[PDB]
Amino acid sequence: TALQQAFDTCQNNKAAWLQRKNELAAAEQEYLRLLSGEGRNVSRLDELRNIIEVRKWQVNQAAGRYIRSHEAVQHISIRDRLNDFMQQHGTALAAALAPELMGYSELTAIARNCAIQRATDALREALLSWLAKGEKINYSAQDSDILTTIGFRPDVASVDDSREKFTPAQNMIFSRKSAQLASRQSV
Amino acid sequence: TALQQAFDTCQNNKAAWLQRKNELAAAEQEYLRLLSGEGRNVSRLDELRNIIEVRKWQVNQAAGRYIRSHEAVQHISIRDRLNDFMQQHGTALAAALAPELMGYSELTAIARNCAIQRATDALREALLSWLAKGEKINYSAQDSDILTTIGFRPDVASVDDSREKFTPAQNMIFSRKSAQLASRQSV
Repeated sequence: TALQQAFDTCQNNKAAWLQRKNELAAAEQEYLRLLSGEGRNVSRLDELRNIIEVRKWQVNQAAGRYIRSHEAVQHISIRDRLNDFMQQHGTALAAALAPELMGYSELTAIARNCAIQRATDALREALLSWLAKGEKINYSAQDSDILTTIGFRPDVASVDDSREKFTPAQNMIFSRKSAQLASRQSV
Repeated sequence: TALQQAFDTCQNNKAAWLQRKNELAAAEQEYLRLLSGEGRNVSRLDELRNIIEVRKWQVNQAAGRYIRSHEAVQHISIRDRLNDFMQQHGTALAAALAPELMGYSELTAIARNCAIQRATDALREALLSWLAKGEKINYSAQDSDILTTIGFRPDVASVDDSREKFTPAQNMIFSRKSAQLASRQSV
């Protein structure tokens, strides 16, 4: 059920990110409408600037969380598909890559990890040969639906909103401002 | 036919290493027998010591060449078995690994490498799992006899005799010594 929980967590993260962008855009458009108005309302303009910038920070945080969740679910799907395919064809890969992986026993696990490296370079060569052959690759039909829903990569809007970085001090003052925003809107 | 060529190269290299080591053993035995005798043979002792040194250098070079040939033939066997198994199960590999390798041909070199590293380390955890549960490993059916002949690892007499790390100047002066010794034994 790990795949299902990863998938629906990614789904609700996507929904939350869309909602964050929705009221960010709404706040921006009504703020520029207020700017176009004849009313001075200097305090109104300042606190709208505060609202829109904290909403931008919240949108960035939501986009980062969604990107992390998408990466996590993609990694989990890769792990499960590689694992059950590996169980399906363990003997084939074993026979193919044995001359360095034979006789694992224990060997202090220090000669064996460098042997694993000396086998994974060969696996990298295998993938290079496959990819130079250049056939068409499709998703695994066992769990292709969830991967198609989440897509190959996060949307361009997410990465565009996650370009800039924030210092820890900025992060915690932003969290405090978000908490005060929630407190004031609750009342 | 490259695998057979590598196998016969390894065979003749190890035969040359064996003949070098037995010649060195005979030379050292003759030197110690002469030393045990009462004959002065000061110049004879010096030239026998020179023969011992050049035979030791030749044994080291032969052991290094045999180790290199064994590594080369093992790598060739890895490549051949890998190619056969991968032509067998390319579709299965693609289905298992797809969620992280789509559209590589249009990706730039940076994206190329970043995708290759993720493929390699995903295969890394896959191999760690296989090696963790760890069943009994055997040779590939097609090339079992060659692996039996060459062995999983080179003999300890090869590895312990290649730990001198002679400098290049030592290498070429010893080559000159071997050349002049061959010239004078021919006469």
